[PDB]
Amino acid sequence: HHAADYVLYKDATKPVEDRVADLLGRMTLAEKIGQMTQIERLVATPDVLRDNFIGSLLSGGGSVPRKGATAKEWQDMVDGFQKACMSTRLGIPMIYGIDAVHGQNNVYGATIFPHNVGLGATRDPYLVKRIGEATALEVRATGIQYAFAPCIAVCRDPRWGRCYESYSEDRRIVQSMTELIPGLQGDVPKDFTSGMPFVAGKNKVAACAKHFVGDGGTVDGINENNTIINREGLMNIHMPAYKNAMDKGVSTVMISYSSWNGVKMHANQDLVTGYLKDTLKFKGFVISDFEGIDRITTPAGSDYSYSVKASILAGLDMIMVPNKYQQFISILTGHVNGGVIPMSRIDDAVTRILRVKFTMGLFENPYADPAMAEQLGKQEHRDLAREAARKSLVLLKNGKTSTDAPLLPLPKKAPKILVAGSHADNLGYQCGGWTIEWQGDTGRTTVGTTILEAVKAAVDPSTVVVFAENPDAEFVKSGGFSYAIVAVGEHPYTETKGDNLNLTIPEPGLSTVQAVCGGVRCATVLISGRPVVVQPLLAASDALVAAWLPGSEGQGVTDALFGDFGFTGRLPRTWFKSVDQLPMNVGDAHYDPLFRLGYGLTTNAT
Ligand SMILES: CO[C@@H]1O[C@H](CS[C@@H]2O[C@H](CO)[C@@H](O)[C@H](O)[C@H]2O)[C@@H](O)[C@H](O)[C@H]1O
Repeated sequence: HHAADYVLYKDATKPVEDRVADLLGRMTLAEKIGQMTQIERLVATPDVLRDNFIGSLLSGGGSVPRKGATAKEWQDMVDGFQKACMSTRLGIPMIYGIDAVHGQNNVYGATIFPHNVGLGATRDPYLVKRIGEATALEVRATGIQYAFAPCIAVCRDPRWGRCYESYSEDRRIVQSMTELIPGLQGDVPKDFTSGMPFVAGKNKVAACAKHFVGDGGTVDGINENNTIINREGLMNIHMPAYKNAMDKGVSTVMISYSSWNGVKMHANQDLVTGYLKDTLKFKGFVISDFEGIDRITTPAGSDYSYSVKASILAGLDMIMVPNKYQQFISILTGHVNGGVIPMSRIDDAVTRILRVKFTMGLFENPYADPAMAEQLGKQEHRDLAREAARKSLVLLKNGKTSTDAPLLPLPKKAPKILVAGSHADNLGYQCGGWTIEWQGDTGRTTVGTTILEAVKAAVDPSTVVVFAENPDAEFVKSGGFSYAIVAVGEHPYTETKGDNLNLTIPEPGLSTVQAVCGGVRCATVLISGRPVVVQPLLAASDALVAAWLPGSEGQGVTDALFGDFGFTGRLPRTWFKSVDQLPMNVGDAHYDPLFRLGYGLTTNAT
């Protein structure tokens, strides 16, 4: 189609399938294997990217150009890597991925949305689609084109350190919240074929349904462990939302560290190829988890040759190496040169990678848009996060007896009020894991509004607000307080660090609640990734709210405390009476909850 030096795959007007086929047919084996290779920015240089024809880069959790980097800094980093990739013989742009799982959460100044369990509590799939839209904008503000989200794990045991990354123990809720996908990627066209990848263009990102499959079903909630369940249960609980994701054009699927009945997912041809590819008709690319192939073996990494063989034959398309690229590339090249892995399997992997890249517009817009930088932390997106935080809150108690005056909503005008607790003025604690650092952090780690700041911003000018982190009982009783707001709960955690068999909050937390509530009427705000042992906290408190991990916009919490909006959240998980009950999910035969799934008290706006 005209010009003497015309190359079909570089023609934007051509159908994606024709561009993929035209490009594939030109590639060397080294070029093909390079597309299948994703490396950490920590090991990337221009020469590495060029010499090894690398297909993708990622930032893992906390992998940043520097602490406090601006949006432009991120764009410059990503474009530097892109220029190197575009300088190869074939000029195939890399795709850059990141965990933007509650906003663009590694980035300083990014809006931090509530974690998934609180989103589950909202029962509001359109809110979650809007959050996807806003997240895509803030990811593209940093030049990144690919988010490792949503986690559609169905967490069946809150002892799991990733339970907060699951919208619910009820697959139907998880299914509903697959609306994240068209928020991130754009809505699919009317004609769309389920399982095809889709991204609308340069203001959207590729998504990733993760972690396939049964990551939420592991024995005793042990992260990365074995999900012991028959096929019927895997298909009825852990699988459904993947089909919703196909329907919505999810571009990629990331495989789980976990096993299913003792078979590593990263080596499970029947499920990756037989089921996802051949039965759900997924036509995007399948990515490993981080050193996922290494972990096929015990010890991990003890037979990398086998790891490469087993994962690639199972049907994985792109390997998140992410550091030992030369070992990966060499081993895979050897397996193809030896006939162990057929060229058909390489060609399938590369077709799928390229299909996503061309579909998303990455050949047409391989570089960042400077005008998008101001999307980062944009006030409209904070307003959305504040809405989401407020909707996520579940009111568990609002009065010690049935005849007490309800404590919430609180008056904004009172002579003096107390705000207390470890979690009242700690932004990192309110955001939880996957915020700035992999495992989250403590203190003022980003731009946001703590619960204390929110209270000060809400109350009448005549209202004196006193903060005490851990006041003793005498301080409370002598203070002349009208009421207290006391916030306590879990410290930030992620993945195996958060696996927890006792589910009791750290001290001082209960002791602070008891000291405060013993002296003045109190509303307790519980910050957690999951249900935790809560009867002691309830017994002390006039009112108690499960605020989950609400993110950067602490005014969402005060919007409900002070009655600007009513409480509407409902539990998206069972609240257990004791951890000896676990696992215990809605619908089980022996179901004896403290609070059932769907529980939540309400208030009316004042
Ligand atoms: C301890 O090493 C750290 O692990 C984290 C999480 S592992 C894995 O990482 C993927 C890519 O970031 C996620 O999409 C996935 O959900 C995770 O299970 C990794 O992020 C750090 O880069 C690594 O240092």
